Amino acid sequence: GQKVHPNGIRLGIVKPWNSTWFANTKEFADNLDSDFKVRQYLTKELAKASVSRIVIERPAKSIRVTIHTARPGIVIGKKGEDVEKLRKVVADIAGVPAQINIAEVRKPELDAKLVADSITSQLERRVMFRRAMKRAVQNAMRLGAKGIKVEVSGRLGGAEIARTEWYREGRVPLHTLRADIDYNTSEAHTTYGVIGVKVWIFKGEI
Amino acid sequence: NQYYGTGRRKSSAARVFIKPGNGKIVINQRSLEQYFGRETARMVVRQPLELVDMVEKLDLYITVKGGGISGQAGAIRHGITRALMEYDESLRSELRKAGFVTRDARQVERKKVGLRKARRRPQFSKR
Amino acid sequence: PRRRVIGQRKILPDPKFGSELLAKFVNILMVDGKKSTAESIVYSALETLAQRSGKSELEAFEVALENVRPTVEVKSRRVGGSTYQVPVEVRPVRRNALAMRWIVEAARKRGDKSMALRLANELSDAAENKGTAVKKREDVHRMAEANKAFA
Amino acid sequence: RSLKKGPFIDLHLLKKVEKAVESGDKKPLRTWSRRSTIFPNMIGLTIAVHNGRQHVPVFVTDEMVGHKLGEFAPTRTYR
Amino acid sequence: AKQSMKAREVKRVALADKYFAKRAELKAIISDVNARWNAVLKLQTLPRDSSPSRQRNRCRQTGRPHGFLRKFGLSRIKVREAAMRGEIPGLKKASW
Amino acid sequence: ARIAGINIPDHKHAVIALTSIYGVGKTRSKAILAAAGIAEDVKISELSEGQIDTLRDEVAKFVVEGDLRREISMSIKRLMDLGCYRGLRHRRGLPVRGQRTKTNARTRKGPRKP
Amino acid sequence: RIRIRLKAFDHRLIDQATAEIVETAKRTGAQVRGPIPLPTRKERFTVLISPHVNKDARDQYEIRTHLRLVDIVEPTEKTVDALMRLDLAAGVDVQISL
RNA sequence: CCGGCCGGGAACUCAAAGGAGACUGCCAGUGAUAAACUGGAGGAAGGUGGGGAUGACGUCAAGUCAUCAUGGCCCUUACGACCAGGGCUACACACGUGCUACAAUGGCGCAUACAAAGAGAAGCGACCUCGCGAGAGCAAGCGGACCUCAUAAAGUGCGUCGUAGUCCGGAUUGGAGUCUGCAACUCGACUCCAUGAAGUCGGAAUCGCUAGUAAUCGUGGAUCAGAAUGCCACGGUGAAUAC
Repeated sequence: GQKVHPNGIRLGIVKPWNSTWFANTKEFADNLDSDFKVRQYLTKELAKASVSRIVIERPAKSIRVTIHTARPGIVIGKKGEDVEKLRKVVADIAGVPAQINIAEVRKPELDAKLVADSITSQLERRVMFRRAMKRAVQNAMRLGAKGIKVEVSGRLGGAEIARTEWYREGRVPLHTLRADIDYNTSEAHTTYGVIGVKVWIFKGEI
Repeated sequence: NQYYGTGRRKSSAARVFIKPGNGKIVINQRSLEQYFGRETARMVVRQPLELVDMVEKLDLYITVKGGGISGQAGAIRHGITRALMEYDESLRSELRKAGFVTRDARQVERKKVGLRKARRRPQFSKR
Repeated sequence: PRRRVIGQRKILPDPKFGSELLAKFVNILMVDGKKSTAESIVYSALETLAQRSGKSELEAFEVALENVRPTVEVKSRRVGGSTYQVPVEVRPVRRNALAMRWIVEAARKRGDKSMALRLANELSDAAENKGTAVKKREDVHRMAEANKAFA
Repeated sequence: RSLKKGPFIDLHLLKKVEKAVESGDKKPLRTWSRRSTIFPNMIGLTIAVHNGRQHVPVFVTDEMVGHKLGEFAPTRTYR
Repeated sequence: AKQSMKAREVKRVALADKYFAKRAELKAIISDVNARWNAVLKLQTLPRDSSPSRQRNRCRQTGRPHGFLRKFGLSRIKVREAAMRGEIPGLKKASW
Repeated sequence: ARIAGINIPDHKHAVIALTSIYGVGKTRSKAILAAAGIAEDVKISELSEGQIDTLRDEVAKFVVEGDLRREISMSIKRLMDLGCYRGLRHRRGLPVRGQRTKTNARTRKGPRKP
Repeated sequence: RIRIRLKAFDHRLIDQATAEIVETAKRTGAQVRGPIPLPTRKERFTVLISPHVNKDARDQYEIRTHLRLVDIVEPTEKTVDALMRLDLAAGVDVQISL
């Protein structure tokens, strides 16, 4: 087990943080756990909506949750009853007056959360993994994407030993720190157990 | 008139002020033999002033803080050689040649994880 | 030393006599990074050495150290599958480095009161070359003299 | 040792000792409370102290008083 | 880590701020150089889990007792996971 | 120099030759020489006889040699006759004050047997 | 007189915010000293990186809190009216204590 | 009021943001006129300047089902749950990693100088009074370049000790206590008085370190009500040697 998380080593360099509140030591743990609850809830209740990121920020006793998603229409719905329902329950969880926004992730096959969730969904619909991976690399390289690597792992095809079998195309410069590597990871709970899907997407060199 | 040098050495900082005058040295409102001149190597604040001599040449009011004994002393040496812009760039030929204008940038190396100190690895048993 | 040929770092000379030789002698004597203590011992011991021998300071030191410098020393080879102790000519910096290491080590062996008396008596016993460091030099020279047959 | 202010006994052991000296020393006492400093009124009683598995009877002599209960009930059996 | 233990932890906190910080008053004020009666040293028949020295500071997410970090409120494992994803603001790798 | 018993110390500073008395260390010795009005660094040679029995008169006010040895012995016997933890522990010859006997109980337990 | 002390985790974000509060204040009121920087607090955390044994593998982390101090001198009513409700900063803690 | 103490000054240390800087860039020589190497100047730094982060494809069916998640199996009036006491601290032994030592380059007493990095509200807790001391009482200031922790210690200058198991060493043990905590018996930490082992430089063997390094000296922090000789950091002094 030996590679650094390629989001974490780029946190001040190119990648931003998904939480951008300041807090002293008295409420740092409380704000942090409140963020675990709103991302847990808001991740479970938008499983069909293809959600990429949820960014929390707290401007002066009020949360401001931004849902980067690929299907904004299914998040908002017929006149946005679903949004006001979500800020009602996020205001229930965080205990502050909640705002909520939706940012449309166009080009959803270049986002690693959406790619890993895609391949994970296909693996738990019992399709063969080489199609899922290989299709994901092809259609991601089709639109921009100066590199992509996907990597499934663990008891693939229902075996009794676990393999990995990664694929990559293009250039994925993972030790370069100015590389805009969009990396994310999902787990596929199949009837044989968990299958881990990692995906790195190299977008640009700065 | 009044001639300045910044002069630092391993976590020290020696402001060196020079006026022309006698051969006295005033460090933190204290003489040289009373600041650290009861201790090891007070010669090194006097080394820049033996390249051309200080006999009755210039009074220097110096003010050092941070560091230890030797750190403060090396800081004053570098401070005087930075403060010998009193005379022009003449001195900084020979003063370069003694190795005095070099900021000695040796600092204490950080302690690293799994090592007791900066490089002393903890001893390893049988094989 | 596998690849890297090296330079060497320049030591500050002695603050009383301007002698880098004696500065390396107070570094050989120093323990636990305590240099003030070691230079106090060297100034006391060589001061009573200059008072006893009546010569001067560092020429009494230079005579007492001139009697303990090795000429040639043995050295292992392991070339032909055998252990040879070949004699080899000592470099001058290594020569007086070994001189000082033997004086200091033999002075730590002695049974007098203070370190300045142990080392003042060891340098005085080396001035008429009858001490312990001269027995170390004669021992080295018996090893390199017995095994002269390898050059 | 401990405590500039008061010694320590449990209140249930206080009440069992008061009733034990009032109505006479009749039976050994089930005490789990090893935390408890022997008082001078406890002299003569047989207080069984729990050692993890067994209540072992402790007859209180006069010089038990500056001590905890559990000193007289060893917990580990070494042979 | 064993649901029971997390429930036990919530019991100890709830008793800790019911009784004590209100009757821990006793141990701060009456056990003192004032008179004395043995009484308030015996008025620690409070339910023993009102004592705040019986909370463990488990991890907020997994209830792990060891490796806790009071700043983040999490064990070292969830601190690293969340730190790398980017949910802990300001926190990044350090090197000096 | 025969103070507090058969103890005869001499040719040594008075703060330190008094430490030969079983039951006075450095502190109690500073207390004896301060209470008897004696300088701390005089020897017993170069010290008068009236001065010596002022030291006898001062050392008599603390529990020393015989009374202290039988007081200590009495304390240990009380513990071993109680049969408390400190007495069973004191009796078997194993460390009393809650120390480690898995290894490194070796003053109390003596040099290792097989 | 009126010290406004700003704290944030991002130095670009805090010097943007304090540049805005400086030009706001000395635009409306008068006599602003300047963004004095006041040492960064580096809090370091050294976690074990493995879920079991392996002490020697650790990960070191830090949170850098940046301060800035402004210290507005003139108590104009215009600068305290215009100074309120105008921050547009999200990760800044301000202290507007007199 | 001799203290940056005040008015004041923004030079300087410094703080933190933004830039410049080091690239074989220049020179000489050697080299396929190539890569480069050796040496020189300038420069704070010279040749990946120092240190860190960064750990390729894979190996060990290496470690973790006890952080978590999880397939299957299994218990489901019990292998689940609540409680008190105990244990994880046991001790003929053996091994690992450390600390303290065996001393005079030192021990002790008196005076006196020079740090860096940190932490702090159910917290850090001055001053002053009491206690030999650990501490106690009243209690300012500080959510903190402002206050507190907090005196750096080795160093230096005097005096003493005088080669003794000693003024070394502090284990062990008795007594008396302080604090935290419902509660120090099993089973804390610290203090005071007393005790004063083993140990005089370590067999075979073995380990770390190439320069602010080893060695040695202190300080801080996390966990934590209280409990470090460990861990993670910080600075002080500061080597030897590399054919």
